[PDB]
Amino acid sequence: KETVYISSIALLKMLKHGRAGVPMEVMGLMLGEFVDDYTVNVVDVFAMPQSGTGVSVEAVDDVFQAKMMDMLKQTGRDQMVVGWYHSHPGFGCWLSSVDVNTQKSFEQLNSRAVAVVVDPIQSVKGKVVIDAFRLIDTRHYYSLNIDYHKTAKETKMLMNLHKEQW
Amino acid sequence: SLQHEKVTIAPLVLLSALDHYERTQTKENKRCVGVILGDANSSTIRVTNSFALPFEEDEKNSDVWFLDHNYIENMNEMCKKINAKEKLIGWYHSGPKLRASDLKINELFKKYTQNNPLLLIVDVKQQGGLPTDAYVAIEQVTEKTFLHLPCTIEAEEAEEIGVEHLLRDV
Ligand SMILES: [Zn+2]
Repeated sequence: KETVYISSIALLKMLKHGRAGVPMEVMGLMLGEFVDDYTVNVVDVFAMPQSGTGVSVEAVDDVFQAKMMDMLKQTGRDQMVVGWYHSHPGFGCWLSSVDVNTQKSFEQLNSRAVAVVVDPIQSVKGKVVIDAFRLIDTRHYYSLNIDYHKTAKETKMLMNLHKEQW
Repeated sequence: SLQHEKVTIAPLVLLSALDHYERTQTKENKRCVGVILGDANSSTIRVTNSFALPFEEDEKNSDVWFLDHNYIENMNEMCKKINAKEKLIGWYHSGPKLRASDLKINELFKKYTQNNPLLLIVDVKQQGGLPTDAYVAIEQVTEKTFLHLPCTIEAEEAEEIGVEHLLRDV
């Protein structure tokens, strides 16, 4: 109330993508399900290509998106777009004027859409800089709590990274 | 020798293989199959990304299977648009062991890789060391066999940060 649950691959993909795009902003779509009114589940994400005109509605390439969505469907991933993520490399997590316009477009498609913002430069070991937003219902925005969903199998798989530590 | 000596795998690849296996509800004797991405220009092969493939086989017919060619090309070309540095270096499957058709399947991947294709088996059930086993196809004394390469799990900074964060509360 309200909470966005972000899965393991989703977080890692957002960090990986944000870091790779530095010093430019990057953007992509979040997949999952609206569980109830107070709960969004992000199970996966995919990157959108860089476009000249920055991170805006114009960078949402709906051909690429439709193609990706279709190919994901063929391999067992048929989750709804539940929002979008983008990076603010070095300048923290919030929504600019343009970001609010983009979020509004996602809101018109689906009133439950969530905007996730990550800072790949200020994200360091022991501190992930990230936040989730919706627009106030009729233009200000508010933060949602972010939690991480993680199965027992995922936890065990993660434990292989620095094994001699567990 | 100038042969590849070892392989490193990113945590994201392990997690991606798992999520693939789980989301297709792969069960019983079946395996899931996909493509791996990264850098194989050196004696250390670095595996840093992956994607799932549609793939059907029956174990009651150990030489019948369908590898979706268009899917590979189409998905790879979208991957290139995001990151040209991560190249198609081979394929993965859930095993948990080598299967009889693997050398044949591996041959088809030669068509898509610049390098000798890396096969990565990710044991998503994680029974009993590392859940990975890595192979390249070679000739020996003369026919074709898989050469087993040692694996380690290694993360770049962003992943290191993500994994540590995920693995708090534990
Ligand atoms: Zn922004």
